Amino acid sequence: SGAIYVGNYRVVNRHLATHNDWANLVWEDSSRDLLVSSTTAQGCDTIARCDCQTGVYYCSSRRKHYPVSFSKPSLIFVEASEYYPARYQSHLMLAVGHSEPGDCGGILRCQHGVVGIVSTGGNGLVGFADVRDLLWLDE
Ligand SMILES: NC(=O)[C@H]1CCCN(C(=O)Cc2cc3c(cc2Br)OCO3)C1
Ligand SMILES: [Zn+2]
Repeated sequence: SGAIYVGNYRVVNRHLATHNDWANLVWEDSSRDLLVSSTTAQGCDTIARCDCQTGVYYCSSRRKHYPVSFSKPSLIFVEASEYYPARYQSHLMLAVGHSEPGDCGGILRCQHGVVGIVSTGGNGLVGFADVRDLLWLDE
């Protein structure tokens, strides 16, 4: 679990969005596993606007942060799960690192701010949904 709170927006994994997220929907994209909903309180986070490929993410299954080198946002095949059919997920960045079910929502940050959130995982792999292109989160 986990969310980014920026301005009057909350960014979550689309597959973990609550009834309240859908009732306050701003934007969602099943191909990116992202959903953004509106909030009344002002957020705590700031978003990176950069091309970093290294950073640090939070891994809830280890209660720890780990450094990572990750690929640029791209279209990557993701196997079927209870949440989605087998499909290509866009704007996904892969890295070598620990991940297990329950780790989605963990934040990836670089020196400039929040880069994205954990969205997928494999055997020694972790995938992050990028949010750096969503320029409207800031205004
Ligand atoms: N973005 C999606 O399509 C995700 C929907 C929820 C399911 N999903 C995953 O990847 C789950 C997952 C599977 C794992 C793992 C870590 C994670 Br996270 O390590 C070993 O096998 C895919
Ligand atoms: Zn950066």
